[PDB]
Amino acid sequence: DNIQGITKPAIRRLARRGGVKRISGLIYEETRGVLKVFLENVIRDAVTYTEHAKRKTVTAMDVVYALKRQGRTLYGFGG
Amino acid sequence: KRHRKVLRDNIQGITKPAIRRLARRGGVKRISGLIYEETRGVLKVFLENVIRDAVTYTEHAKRKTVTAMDVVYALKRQGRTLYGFGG
Amino acid sequence: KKRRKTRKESYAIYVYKVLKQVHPDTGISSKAMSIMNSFVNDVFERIAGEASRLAHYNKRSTITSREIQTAVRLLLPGELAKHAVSEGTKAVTKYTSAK
Amino acid sequence: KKRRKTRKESYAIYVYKVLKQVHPDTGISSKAMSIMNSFVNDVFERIAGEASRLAHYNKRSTITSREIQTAVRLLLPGELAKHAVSEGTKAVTKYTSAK
Amino acid sequence: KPHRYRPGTVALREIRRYQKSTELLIRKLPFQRLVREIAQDFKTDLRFQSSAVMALQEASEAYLVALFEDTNLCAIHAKRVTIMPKDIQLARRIRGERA
Amino acid sequence: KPHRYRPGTVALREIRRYQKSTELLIRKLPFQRLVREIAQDFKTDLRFQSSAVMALQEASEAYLVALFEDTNLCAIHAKRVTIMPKDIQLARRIRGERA
Amino acid sequence: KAKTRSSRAGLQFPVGRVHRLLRKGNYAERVGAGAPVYLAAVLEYLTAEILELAGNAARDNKKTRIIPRHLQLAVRNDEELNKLLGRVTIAQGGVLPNIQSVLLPK
Amino acid sequence: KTRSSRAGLQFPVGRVHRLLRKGNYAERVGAGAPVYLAAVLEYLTAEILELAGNAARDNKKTRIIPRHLQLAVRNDEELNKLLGRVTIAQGGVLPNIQSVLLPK
DNA sequence: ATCAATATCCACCTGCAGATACTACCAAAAGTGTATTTGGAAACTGCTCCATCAAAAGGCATGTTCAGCTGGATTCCAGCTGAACATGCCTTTTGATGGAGCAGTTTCCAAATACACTTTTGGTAGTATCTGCAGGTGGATATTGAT
DNA sequence: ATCAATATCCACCTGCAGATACTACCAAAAGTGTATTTGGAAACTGCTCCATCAAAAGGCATGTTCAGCTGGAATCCAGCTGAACATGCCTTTTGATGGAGCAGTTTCCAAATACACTTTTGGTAGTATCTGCAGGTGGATATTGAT
Ligand SMILES: [Mn+2]
Ligand SMILES: [Mn+2]
Ligand SMILES: [Mn+2]
Ligand SMILES: [Mn+2]
Ligand SMILES: [Mn+2]
Ligand SMILES: [Mn+2]
Ligand SMILES: [Mn+2]
Ligand SMILES: [Mn+2]
Ligand SMILES: [Mn+2]
Ligand SMILES: [Mn+2]
Ligand SMILES: [Mn+2]
Ligand SMILES: [Mn+2]
Ligand SMILES: [Mn+2]
Ligand SMILES: [Mn+2]
Ligand SMILES: [Mn+2]
Ligand SMILES: [Mn+2]
Ligand SMILES: [Mn+2]
Ligand SMILES: [Mn+2]
Ligand SMILES: [Mn+2]
Ligand SMILES: [Mn+2]
Ligand SMILES: [Mn+2]
Ligand SMILES: [Mn+2]
Ligand SMILES: [Mn+2]
Ligand SMILES: [Mn+2]
Ligand SMILES: [Mn+2]
Ligand SMILES: [Mn+2]
Ligand SMILES: [Mn+2]
Ligand SMILES: [Mn+2]
Ligand SMILES: [Mn+2]
Ligand SMILES: [Mn+2]
Ligand SMILES: [Mn+2]
Ligand SMILES: [Mn+2]
Ligand SMILES: [Mn+2]
Ligand SMILES: [Mn+2]
Ligand SMILES: [Mn+2]
Ligand SMILES: [Mn+2]
Ligand SMILES: [Mn+2]
Ligand SMILES: [Mn+2]
Ligand SMILES: [Mn+2]
Ligand SMILES: [Mn+2]
Ligand SMILES: [Mn+2]
Ligand SMILES: [Mn+2]
Ligand SMILES: [Mn+2]
Ligand SMILES: [Mn+2]
Ligand SMILES: [Mn+2]
Repeated sequence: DNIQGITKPAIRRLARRGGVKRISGLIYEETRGVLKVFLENVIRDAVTYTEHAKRKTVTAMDVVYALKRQGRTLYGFGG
Repeated sequence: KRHRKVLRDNIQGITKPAIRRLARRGGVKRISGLIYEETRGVLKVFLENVIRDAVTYTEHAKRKTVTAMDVVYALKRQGRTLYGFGG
Repeated sequence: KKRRKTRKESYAIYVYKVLKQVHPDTGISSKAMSIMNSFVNDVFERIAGEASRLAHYNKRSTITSREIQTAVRLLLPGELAKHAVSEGTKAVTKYTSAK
Repeated sequence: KKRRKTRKESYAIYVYKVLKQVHPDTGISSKAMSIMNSFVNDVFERIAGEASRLAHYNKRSTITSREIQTAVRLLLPGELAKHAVSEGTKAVTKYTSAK
Repeated sequence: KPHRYRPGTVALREIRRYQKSTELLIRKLPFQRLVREIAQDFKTDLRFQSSAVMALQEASEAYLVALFEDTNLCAIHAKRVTIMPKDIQLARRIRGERA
Repeated sequence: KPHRYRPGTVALREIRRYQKSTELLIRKLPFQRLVREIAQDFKTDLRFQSSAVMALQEASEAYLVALFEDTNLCAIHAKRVTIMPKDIQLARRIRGERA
Repeated sequence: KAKTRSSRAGLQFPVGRVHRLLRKGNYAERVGAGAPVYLAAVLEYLTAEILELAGNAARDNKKTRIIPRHLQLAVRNDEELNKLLGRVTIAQGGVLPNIQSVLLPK
Repeated sequence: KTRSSRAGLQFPVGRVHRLLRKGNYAERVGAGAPVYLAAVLEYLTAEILELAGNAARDNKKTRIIPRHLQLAVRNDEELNKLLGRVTIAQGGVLPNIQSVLLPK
């Protein structure tokens, strides 16, 4: 599993929050592949900040800074 | 000896054929009749924004002349970086 | 008791003060306070970063309040910019005419 | 020599050198060179800017070749990054081995 | 006759429910597994602040939720009401994520 | 008898031609007047270096051309080959230019 | 310490802190006296606007404590704040109630 | 002996070093930073002139012009992402017509 | 239209997470006084280049006509996707315990800044001469579309 | 497939705009060489909070059935839009002009940084009490979907 751990009902609930009424059966594989590409992009950057600071822990700050430079600024975890 | 005629309605200087040519570079084969007025509206909004910022730079530098650098910095900050004109 | 105290400063108490002036009977959750802290940090970085750019463009070494002003104009939506400029000019006045 | 116009520096002679290395019989138009010049300034500001941010994030007052390297990894994609990192390390190594 | 709802009635009911709540919509642990596995490709032996994993989830969910808004617009544009992969593909291309 | 190409043939001929060349496609002088008209509505007694006007034109043409690509993708999505205002609209909404 | 610069400027936002943050910011070689005053006022103003609107959003929902959700409704219902924060994600804010009309019954 | 030749570089180390100070990127600049940055700048200059040169040779020309830069960047996946938000004046676009638009 | 089945709503209720309040304490922040320095405004003005004008001429815009073929409407149906129900398997929680390793602290040296004096260089400038290719011709071969 | 109208191809050419080559000059850049200062790596370690269990408890996912209703195919036709044509005007191009305003150089002081010194405050920590609102209940009534 793992990626398959992001389930059909989970994706459906997301879509619903996005205002989607009717969903094609192939949307589930497309979505998972999309999520994986998002996370790789972000995590790569976060882990890069982590390596730089010579740590072995990815910190919220590392994630927040990765999000900022991918133009996806996040508020709430900057403590 | 001092001129400056009123400037009005120059958006119509973005002629139907100029818009058609632009669409072609864009790989567009067929164009609905209402596209022309829509495109003019879209150019007007784009120019207002770039110029507003460009003139903001100029005024700040207390100049009366908009420079290529003014426009280039205006473009970068709206994330349409332009190469070829300095900076 | 100074050891495990690397001062983690935030705008939280100043946010809290402003809250009480506009909504004296309303509270604010921690997570919400955190959002606001991030908000103020973000706007600070955008404004200052932009003023820095202005200074360099014009070959200056000083970020003055004029640079903060132009930055605000360039960065805040029309009407929100008008008010900000107004608040800024106001506070730079009162500051001068003070002791 | 009209009241000396203050000098305007570019990377042209440098771009030109590199050009003669990769394409010994090829010229470049001056409009093209202007693009190349913007390209080199663009990438410089992007790398130094990331570097700047890196330094701050880690409470460091110094931009080292380590900061430039991480910036390069963050900013460039895939194979560009691997080769850039490589030419960087090589150059630094060569430089410190002198004297 | 046992009671049944027309197809799409419960769909609407859920859109209204989930647009009202703010709780996260992916289960917490499977997500964590996913994150840890992706990161393992970039560096072995990692550890994650729990708030680090929470940040990724918030960002991911806000990302997919907005992509679905855009995807929905693309389906509706083609006079459908069923979102399809080509709708996701078109939205991402226009956003510059594919292009 | 008199010769005619079928509808669409000259259209494709023009795509090939325009995608092969690089010259600007809006006439110089009318574009200049537009820039001066819009500028003067922001501020009177402004002047323009000519390459400033060229900079706006190069930018504006790169922008519109890329918009028509996106617009063209939206039409095709709807199974048409004719771009309509709603295709320009959907492209701009997805690009984040609108909503 | 006589009077704080914030009281002088008539503000609740820490002028001295803003000044210091500018210097260590590496934003410029130097820093004018008026500049952190201006900047602090601006930050205070913008903070007031959001708390004001998010406050209203708490009333409408029969609540007296502002939570993230409220900041999200405040920002997204306001044309100008929404543009300023157009590339920002507020954690635990959710989204605005919005259904495309073509998806509505009959 | 210049720092450039000492680092094995065409690109000017002293200048890069100087621009790093002028720019206010940090309180200090360590000695290796400009050398590394000049190395990266020279490598990217090289990679784009390699590819533009070919584009020029492909159109039977000996002088690189902006079209050739644009061709080189857009035809290369990685330079295309790095310069994804950049407009190259006088570059035009890639020959590219969507399939459904062709006749049969 | 009737009328049943479910959802959704509002009023009220109570435990408890998380917010609030007081007190002690303390580094590092901030103000303040005073000695030194310098950024960049003021004033004067040299010299680039913008606005403007003139005149000529042809590349291209405008407006029309005509009909090809596209979009938009209608109908139709097979099948995909929603709803519901029955399992049961895994996520959540919550508590509790090692121990990794982040973060505080002290020590110290390699490396950064400051500075002075000496050399090297890239940019400009002035003046003079090559050369790659745009644009023109002419004639040959390729594509399109009527039969 | 034959055939004719027209676009497209490419070899050939020639002006000239832009590229290139030389000398000459020099303000700023760059390197060198000492003196003075310090950032942050190094080692050691205390304490936060991260990974890992155990352990029910059930909420939530999965699998399957069944049919409503949507997507996509097929059919038609009205008129929108592309192609070609005629006419002529306004952009383009070339060359000259006064002069606005950008930009260089020098003088010079209001306001910055630098440093010491006293006073203040926001953050952390410990211990105690308070309360807004999630989550439960009940009962009203609204919505949906079958007749
Ligand atoms: Mn109020
Ligand atoms: Mn039921
Ligand atoms: Mn006007
Ligand atoms: Mn009833
Ligand atoms: Mn009721
Ligand atoms: Mn009731
Ligand atoms: Mn409770
Ligand atoms: Mn508690
Ligand atoms: Mn008490
Ligand atoms: Mn201090
Ligand atoms: Mn000076
Ligand atoms: Mn000066
Ligand atoms: Mn004076
Ligand atoms: Mn006419
Ligand atoms: Mn016919
Ligand atoms: Mn007809
Ligand atoms: Mn007709
Ligand atoms: Mn059709
Ligand atoms: Mn059927
Ligand atoms: Mn089918
Ligand atoms: Mn069928
Ligand atoms: Mn340890
Ligand atoms: Mn440390
Ligand atoms: Mn080192
Ligand atoms: Mn010294
Ligand atoms: Mn030289
Ligand atoms: Mn010569
Ligand atoms: Mn040619
Ligand atoms: Mn011919
Ligand atoms: Mn021939
Ligand atoms: Mn010629
Ligand atoms: Mn130290
Ligand atoms: Mn230190
Ligand atoms: Mn040691
Ligand atoms: Mn059926
Ligand atoms: Mn349908
Ligand atoms: Mn359909
Ligand atoms: Mn019709
Ligand atoms: Mn003809
Ligand atoms: Mn002409
Ligand atoms: Mn004058
Ligand atoms: Mn001043
Ligand atoms: Mn206090
Ligand atoms: Mn409740
Ligand atoms: Mn009940």
